[PDB]
Amino acid sequence: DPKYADLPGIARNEPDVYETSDLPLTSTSVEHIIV
Amino acid sequence: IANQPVVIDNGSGVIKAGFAGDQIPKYCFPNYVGRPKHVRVMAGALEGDIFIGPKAEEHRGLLSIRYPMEHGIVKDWNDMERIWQYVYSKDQLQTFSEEHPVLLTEAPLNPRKNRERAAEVFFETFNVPALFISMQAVLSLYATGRTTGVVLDSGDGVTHAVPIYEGFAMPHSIMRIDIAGRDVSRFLRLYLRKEGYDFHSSSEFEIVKAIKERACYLSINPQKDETLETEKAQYYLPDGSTIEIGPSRFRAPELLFRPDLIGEESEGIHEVLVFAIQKSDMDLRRTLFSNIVLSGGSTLFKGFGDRLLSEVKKLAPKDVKIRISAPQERLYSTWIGGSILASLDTFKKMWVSKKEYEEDGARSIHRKTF
Amino acid sequence: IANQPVVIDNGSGVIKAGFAGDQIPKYCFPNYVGRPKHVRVMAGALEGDIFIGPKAEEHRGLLSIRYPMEHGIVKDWNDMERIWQYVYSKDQLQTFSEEHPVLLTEAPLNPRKNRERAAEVFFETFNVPALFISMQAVLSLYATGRTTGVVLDSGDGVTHAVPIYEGFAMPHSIMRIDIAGRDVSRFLRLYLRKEGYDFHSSSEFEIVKAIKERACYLSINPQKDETLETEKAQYYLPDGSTIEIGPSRFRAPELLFRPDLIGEESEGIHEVLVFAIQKSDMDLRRTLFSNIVLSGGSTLFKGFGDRLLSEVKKLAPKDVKIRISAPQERLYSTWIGGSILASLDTFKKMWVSKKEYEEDGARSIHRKTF
Amino acid sequence: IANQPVVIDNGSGVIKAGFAGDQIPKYCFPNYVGRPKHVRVMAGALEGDIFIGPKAEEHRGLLSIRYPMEHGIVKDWNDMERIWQYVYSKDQLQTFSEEHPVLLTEAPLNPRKNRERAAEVFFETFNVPALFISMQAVLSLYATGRTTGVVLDSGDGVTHAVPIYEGFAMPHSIMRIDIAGRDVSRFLRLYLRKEGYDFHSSSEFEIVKAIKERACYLSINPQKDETLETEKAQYYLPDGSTIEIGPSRFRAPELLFRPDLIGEESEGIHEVLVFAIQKSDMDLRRTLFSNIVLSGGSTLFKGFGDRLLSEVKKLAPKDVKIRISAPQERLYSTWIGGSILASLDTFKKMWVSKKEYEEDGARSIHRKTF
Ligand SMILES: Nc1ncnc2c1ncn2[C@@H]1O[C@H](COP(=O)(O)OP(=O)(O)O)[C@@H](O)[C@H]1O
Ligand SMILES: Nc1ncnc2c1ncn2[C@@H]1O[C@H](COP(=O)(O)OP(=O)(O)O)[C@@H](O)[C@H]1O
Ligand SMILES: Nc1ncnc2c1ncn2[C@@H]1O[C@H](COP(=O)(O)OP(=O)(O)O)[C@@H](O)[C@H]1O
Repeated sequence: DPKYADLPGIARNEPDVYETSDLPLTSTSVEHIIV
Repeated sequence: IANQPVVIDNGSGVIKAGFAGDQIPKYCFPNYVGRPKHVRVMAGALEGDIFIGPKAEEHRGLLSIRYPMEHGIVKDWNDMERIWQYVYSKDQLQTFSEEHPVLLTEAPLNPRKNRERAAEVFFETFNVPALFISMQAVLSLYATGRTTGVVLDSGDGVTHAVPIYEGFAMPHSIMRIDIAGRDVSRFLRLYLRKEGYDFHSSSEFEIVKAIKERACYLSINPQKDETLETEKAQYYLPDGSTIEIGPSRFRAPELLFRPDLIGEESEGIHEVLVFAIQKSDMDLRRTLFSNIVLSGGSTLFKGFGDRLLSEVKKLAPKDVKIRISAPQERLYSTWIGGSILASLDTFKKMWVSKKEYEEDGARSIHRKTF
Repeated sequence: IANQPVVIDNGSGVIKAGFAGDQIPKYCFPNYVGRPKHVRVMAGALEGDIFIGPKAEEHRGLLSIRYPMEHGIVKDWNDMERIWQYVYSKDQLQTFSEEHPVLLTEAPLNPRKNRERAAEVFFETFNVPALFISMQAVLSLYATGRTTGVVLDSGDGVTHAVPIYEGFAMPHSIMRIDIAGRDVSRFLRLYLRKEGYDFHSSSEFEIVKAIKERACYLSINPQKDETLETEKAQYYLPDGSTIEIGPSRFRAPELLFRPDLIGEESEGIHEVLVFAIQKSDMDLRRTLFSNIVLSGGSTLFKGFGDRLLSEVKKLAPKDVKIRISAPQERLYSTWIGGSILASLDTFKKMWVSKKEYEEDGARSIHRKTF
Repeated sequence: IANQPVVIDNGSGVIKAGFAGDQIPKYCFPNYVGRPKHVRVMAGALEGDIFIGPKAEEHRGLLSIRYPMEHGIVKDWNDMERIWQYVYSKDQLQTFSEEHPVLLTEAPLNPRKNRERAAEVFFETFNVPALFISMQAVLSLYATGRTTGVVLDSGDGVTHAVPIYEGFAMPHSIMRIDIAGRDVSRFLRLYLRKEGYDFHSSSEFEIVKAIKERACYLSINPQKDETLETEKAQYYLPDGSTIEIGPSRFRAPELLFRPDLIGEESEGIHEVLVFAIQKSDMDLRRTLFSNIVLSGGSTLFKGFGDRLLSEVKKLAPKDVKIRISAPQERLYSTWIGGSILASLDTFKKMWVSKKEYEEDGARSIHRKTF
């Protein structure tokens, strides 16, 4: 990456991706009766 | 040629579509219409402004989705064709209208202008040669195997308790008061308004319907469970936040049996069905008292049918055989029932052929749909 | 025109310049507007009397250096004209406005008047046939390849997160803010007076800016690191004059998150980003949590984005996975993304035909710059 | 105990005060909640350093103004606490809640915790003998003398039509909408930054709202007048700064009927009024066509009612006589109708004793409001 080395607005020691962490019923026949 | 027919279940909240012979309509998504909200300037976005399925579910709050079938009243005809086209697309059908027969569905009391309008679609825009359209209650009867049953569907805004006898729904006894959970969820949004939350966007309201289908049930005791203090179960927001539930999960569906909460001169599904019972043969009622045919997507609650049983107990007299016949694959039960009906061979007559439609159109349908 | 399209790197503090297809902006330089502070009575001195380039980037105190972009909003116009004449200088271009397609970039919600001035320039003084004026965060999306993302710019007096999603026009959701390190460095001149350093020149301010860009950072612990005492490392002037750095290196940039140190009520733009989050939707919020871009020169500080990570961790709820993306070439990301867009065939429709556009007034591309 | 009844206008936009029988609200002031922006060192500043009243009404840019009434719904009860302490100020009333019958008002559909919390204050800190939190459109019914009628209200971030008939339980037909001039003036600040007018403070917002109330009309034709050539009325600030306007003065109130300008999905309160008409019945609809009331202080505009009447005509049915009665002092009229009701002694049933509130509270609220 020469283009990423040439200009001065290209800092180093950059873990660019700054992030956070990551720590991790249908029924049938419900009948009745009345008799 | 009469190829594999396509059973298309036009459920109020969720439309279903799939070839007959199958047991699952492989091509399903709810009954909606999704247009965007913003204007994509940069590329990397989809085009068409009518995004359905994974696009819709993907770009929920990005699309200002709407709903065509409003209690069985659909008005997005052109976009409906595009919805069918979306199914006709390589995504779902990959075939043509002319190539495969179509088994479309219906509801009672529908305006023949809209029905024949759909025939104009599948015979002019689309060119289905073998198209037959009918009720969804009979489809549920094919699923249950029962012939003398009172079918009541439960969609999002459609509830028609239709009493059928041997495959002959008595029109004098047919009850169609198509209104369901749509306004119940809207009234739950009113609860949220009385909690400080708005869900004016459809997708914003889709989450409400998701929790509605998820965190709700039927407390059999109406005012007893209503007057008792709820626990207000904190349910997770989709972003990662969390909000209470309250009585709403059972208080809002009380409106189904008590339509006066929304201020509507109705009587509650159970009483309407009893009215349907009254308009029949007394001896057949005892069968129908035990021929409780449940159907629709909104029949998925705890104590749902049991609270309904309590309603029947408050309605039906003693020594009355009551028997709930709940299905499990409710909306697809009708879809598979259509897969059964479309598999029939005598079935070739009453479907309006393309030439039959060319003959009269309107009256050819009128006489073939009746 | 069938030539290389010019990509104006209209940076707030550092306004670079370049073309399309290239990966390096041709010339990089700030908003310095110098004119000598003396009179060359002796013949044999240097000409110009207006200095852009090494003439000013080599001699500073001799020249009355100026800066008209009042938080990006330029007030000089004649000087800008001369700057653009210098854009066509011998070392710089030796080309014509007519000879090249030119692409301009802008911050959102800028006054139309500025674009009118630009039209006057590139349509009366200059005569660019293919001249388009655009945004700046879209460019960063081109460079990153992303379409969905929270683009935080970092100018000298302009910083604001741009929450984008596939180029969708979300001006209400997207937030613009014009404040950055300019007055932070000036506030450090206040520190200088509170530490005995008599400096009042913009050149002196540039030396302080060399410290700003060099010996400054963001301590993730605000008062835990502020209430302590550093050894005040020593900085050396152009002469090499020893001057202690002090806690200021991290104390002064806290104003970016604590705007009330200057007294101006604001939030610390990460909270404005949270406001944009509020304007967005729950799961789409999660996408933008995972999609955050950091461009602009002022992003370059130790623990910068990490401190902001901690900020949002103190702001965003639980189980909220957020992801940032800070390309090494922050300012160049906009420049290279402009090279990307300028290298497009669709981009030909973005601008309007030069002469007719002049006859079209300015409202046409004002409506087409979205 | 029947002393003079306190008339508490719960003005979200502008709060008003006094007792019954007073034909003019004695104390009238907005939602402003201040305390100094700066920090006084030498004595000379006033005492309390959280100022609301004349001190705030004379020191705008000095006090950090805030607002708890998010859409007329106070979140910082502490603000109201101090407000109510100020209610008995030496300038104001110097009396006790214990010493007076008190009456409260309320825009419907607010979350129960709001009026419950308020009543907690007035029956715990303050100790009212008998009170009630009435509605707000009944005040207007007294001001008009009518019983049947659509009452539009206007706070600061709340505006909605209230269809009434003799005080009858029609909450479904009755509507509530929380949107008004707050964000309209914030959108005016957006216009300011749109054309370089650097304005961001709350006191600055007060100034903006004063000119908004001053220099903002309503052109009857929306786009026919919006696409004209504006004169850009140079408003000379109270300081003396000349500031143009553009079509923005009438563009911003269009948002109240064009919610898509801010991106909100709504209809226009007149369309919601038409929905209320639909929710009513044909016989009662005609009454509402004849009975329309515009109220609330935010309704004050130039070309206001004529434009809205025309828009209604654009959406009205076939030649139905649209009639809008109007109070000249929409701010006063409300408080005065409340003064009428407070002076109405049939309130004996309508009040809530302190003891009753201690026993039930929420149940007493509902059972006494229904
Ligand atoms: N678990 C559930 N709870 C409540 N309603 C449901 C559930 N599952 C599905 N539904 C309702 O059914 C609708 C889809 O059913 P639909 O196909 O419209 O049935 P029908 O054919 O009876 O109209 C959904 O929009 C939803 O409102
Ligand atoms: N290493 C660095 N550390 C901090 N700030 C820097 C660094 N390099 C450049 N900058 C900043 O970049 C800014 C220049 O503005 P610029 O980024 O060109 O405006 P824009 O963001 O509109 O392009 C100045 O604040 C300058 O301090
Ligand atoms: N000419 C005007 N234009 C717009 N708003 C106005 C005008 N005059 C007064 N106001 C508004 O008066 C409103 C006060 O509303 P008010 O009648 O007190 O309703 P509420 O009692 O619900 O607060 C404030 O929101 C302020 O914006």
